[PDB]
Amino acid sequence: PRKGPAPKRPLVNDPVYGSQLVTQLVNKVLLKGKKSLAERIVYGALEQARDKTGTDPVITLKRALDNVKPALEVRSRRVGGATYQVPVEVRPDRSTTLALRWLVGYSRQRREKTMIERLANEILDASNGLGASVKRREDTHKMAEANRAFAHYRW
Amino acid sequence: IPVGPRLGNVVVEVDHLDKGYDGRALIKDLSFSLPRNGIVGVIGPNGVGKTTLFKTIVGLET
Amino acid sequence: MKSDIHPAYEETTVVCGCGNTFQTRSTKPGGRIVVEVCSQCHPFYTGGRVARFEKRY
Amino acid sequence: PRSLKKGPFVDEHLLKKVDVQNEKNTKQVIKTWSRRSTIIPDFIGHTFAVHDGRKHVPVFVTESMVGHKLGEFAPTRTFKGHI
Amino acid sequence: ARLVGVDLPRDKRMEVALTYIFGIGRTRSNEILAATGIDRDLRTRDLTEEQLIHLRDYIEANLKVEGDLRREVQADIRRKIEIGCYQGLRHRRGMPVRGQRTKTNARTRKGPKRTI
RNA sequence: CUUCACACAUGCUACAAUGGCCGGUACAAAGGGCUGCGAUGCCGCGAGGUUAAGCGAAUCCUUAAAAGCCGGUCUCAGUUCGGAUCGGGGUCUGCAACUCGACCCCGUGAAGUCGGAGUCGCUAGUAAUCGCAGAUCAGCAACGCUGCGGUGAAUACGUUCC
Ligand SMILES: Nc1ncnc2c1ncn2[C@@H]1O[C@H](COP(=O)(O)OP(=O)(O)O)[C@@H](O)[C@H]1O
Ligand SMILES: [Mg+2]
Ligand SMILES: [Mg+2]
Ligand SMILES: [Mg+2]
Ligand SMILES: [Mg+2]
Ligand SMILES: [Mg+2]
Ligand SMILES: [Mg+2]
Ligand SMILES: [Mg+2]
Ligand SMILES: [Mg+2]
Ligand SMILES: [Mg+2]
Ligand SMILES: [Mg+2]
Ligand SMILES: [Zn+2]
Repeated sequence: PRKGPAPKRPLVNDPVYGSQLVTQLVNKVLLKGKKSLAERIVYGALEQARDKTGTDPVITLKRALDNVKPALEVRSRRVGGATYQVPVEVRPDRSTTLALRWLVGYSRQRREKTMIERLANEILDASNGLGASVKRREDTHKMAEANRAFAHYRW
Repeated sequence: IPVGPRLGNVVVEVDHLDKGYDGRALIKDLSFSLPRNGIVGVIGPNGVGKTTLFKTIVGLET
Repeated sequence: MKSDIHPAYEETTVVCGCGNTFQTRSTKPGGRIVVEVCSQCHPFYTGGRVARFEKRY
Repeated sequence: PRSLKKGPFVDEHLLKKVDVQNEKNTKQVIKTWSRRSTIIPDFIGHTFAVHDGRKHVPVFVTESMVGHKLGEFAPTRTFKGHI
Repeated sequence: ARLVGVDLPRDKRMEVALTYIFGIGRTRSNEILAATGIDRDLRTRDLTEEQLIHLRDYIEANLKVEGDLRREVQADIRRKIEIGCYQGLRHRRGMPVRGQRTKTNARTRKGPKRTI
């Protein structure tokens, strides 16, 4: 932090679907170190993402991510007696991270029975611009467009 | 509006419903789960079957 | 008023699991009232504390 | 005596006090300090005076105290209320 | 169905349905459903009528179920209160009878907080 | 020293489906053992009981690791979640378990549906979770403390603010 920028860990491709996004997706479903249960859910939510679309599930996921990747998020700061949020431009590698927890994070609190389809019913709707994960990327934008006046506080 | 008892994780759920009348079939292939702590709006032009959808839910029309 | 406001009431043969049956009149539709216990599968015909240590306690 | 193998343990110095009086139909009072002892039905007929720390609280083993210890009849902590 | 005045529910297996009797848990239920042949997958909406009759005399010849089993419990409390044992001077006051810590915890025999 | 009209503090188990209960089946490490450890066989639903093989131990015993993996089942309910309280019957150590022990079995089936203002820990084999062993010790309030491994994350723009 305060000295320099910290080094970054690499990633290994998933054997079932060769893609960096897939192991990065299994890694954030993971609670409690139970890793193979987290790959028994992401595989079961991509394989069920072709039973009712028929297309390739990686291509479904590269576009449901592209409907939840933000590019302009907002970031609080205090000046005097009023504290007011300043919009900042988002670097690309942070964008894929906020997008991907917006998939898993809303999928826990849907209304189905098991996590195998709750992640599937959110990858489905975000590929068409429907779900609650897509609701936030515009509220992240609309909160940060309704404050464009404070755009000269880049710290 | 008075406050009622505690609402569970299910409210009401409708899966692949079909209902109309004789030749005039007004509901085909509808599936939804009705949410918890929200306000649900039914939008549709007249003569489409918005009142009859609540006949099935209340249970006066199978 | 002893006309067509009272419920339907015709004779009704009733059986139990004990096998003792009888024939009375009641409002069950079909003569089909079925019990699992009766008044002749039972008597009305003929019928800690100091017992603690007797298992050498 | 908690286990049924070794039988119901009751201290010896009170067993001799009840056997000397039960044979000739004599029901005195007995001063004792053996809270650990269990009720045998051998001394249904007469009373006791069990210790608590102040003074020997009297107890009359009537018919259904048996099985329980003597010391369940002396509460040893007073507590008659915070107010 | 109706085993002994107890109103067995519907659409629930017999492995769990007999547990609703006051006196049958998960272990005595497994030996009611072995001595009378009834398997551990039989739903309650398709019970045979005489198959319940086998089910209601193995219980009423060996076990003790309610009506008098509630009378077993509260009369055994009723004896301890009147003999004057300390454990019956403990049911008089709503305090734990098994030497539990009464300083910080023990809300269950007492009730929730009142902050006087 | 353990008492309770109540307040604080450190923990543990939880409120479930990334789960509960059943049947299969794998991969550890570091440790203790002659006042002992108890293989194996027989009996007991179970804690245990009883015989006695081997061993001052890289021998032999402690030992069978638990999560995990493959199948079934419950289908979102204060429940097949939860295991508190209380009845009943036992086992073990010990002169003795009543105030005041741990474990087992049977029935019961409490409060709780992710917690107000505030606040805490963690930058990598780390947090999170999963058991195993030791020191005290006759037995234990062993969920505590000291240790060991199994599985194994996310993020760090930056020094404006505390
Ligand atoms: N009792 C009935 N029998 C047959 N058809 C009916 C009956 N009541 C309503 N409908 C049909 O229902 C359709 C619309 O339902 P309706 O309740 O009128 O919807 P909305 O309330 O949205 O106007 C109409 O086509 C009408 O013909
Ligand atoms: Mg209408
Ligand atoms: Mg102390
Ligand atoms: Mg729930
Ligand atoms: Mg349970
Ligand atoms: Mg298992
Ligand atoms: Mg055996
Ligand atoms: Mg499974
Ligand atoms: Mg409640
Ligand atoms: Mg550091
Ligand atoms: Mg010890
Ligand atoms: Zn009869």
